[PDB]
Amino acid sequence: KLAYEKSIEMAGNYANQFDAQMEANQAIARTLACTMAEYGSQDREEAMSIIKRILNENPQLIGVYLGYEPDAFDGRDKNYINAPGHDSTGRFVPYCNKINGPVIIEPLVHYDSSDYYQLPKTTGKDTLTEPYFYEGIFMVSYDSPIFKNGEFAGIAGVDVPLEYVDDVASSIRTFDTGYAFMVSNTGIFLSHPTQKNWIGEKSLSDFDVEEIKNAASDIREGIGGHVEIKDPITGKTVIMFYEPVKTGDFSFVLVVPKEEMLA
Repeated sequence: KLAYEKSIEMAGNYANQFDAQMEANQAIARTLACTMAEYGSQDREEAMSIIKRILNENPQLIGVYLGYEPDAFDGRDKNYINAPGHDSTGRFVPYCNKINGPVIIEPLVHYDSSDYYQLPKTTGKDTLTEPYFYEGIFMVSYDSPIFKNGEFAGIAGVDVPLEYVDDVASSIRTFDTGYAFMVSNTGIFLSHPTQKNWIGEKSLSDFDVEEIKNAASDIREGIGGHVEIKDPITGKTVIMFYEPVKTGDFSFVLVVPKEEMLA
């Protein structure tokens, strides 16, 4: 059936549309990490200038940062203890951001425990966190390991607000009243056209509906597909088509009332 196939192709089309800017943001952190891996100039002020320029030239970013292991940037952490942009370790951990409006540089917090630093350190791979809120801002973080001498020295990262995802996805309309939304890898809503309190707060895995649990399981694995869900209350049936977003195995979901696709 052609209506189903068109729906599958449309869900994939949108998934790749969303993936494109994600691949760009991933490349910005990765290119910064490769560059820092070679930076023997070991100049903290200049490196702070570099991540500030990257933030200013990329309005889709809200933070750009570097985070280093002890003495791994310049062997001189002891000369920067509680300096501007630094915490009591002296580690080079500048977080150049506009989370609160103006551009400021302050030290990263929780780098010893949080996924944005710990996952690239443990996996040695470019990482995309699940979405989260930070000081009021819904976002994900792309982080790439800096390898110097063959060894993990730190990370380069960018933080990406996700309000735009709701702005774009919650405007899609298909057939008569079909709609769309995006989810993260663990099935957390990045958008919803009417339930704004679910954004960043509820997962597909939270629904007591066998089919939705199954879609969520496919999404976690980066698998595309569709499920049919009959509502015992309205009798009405919808098909949820979900297609993977290559970067992070997020997923784009189109929800189509079945009668409308048969109409």
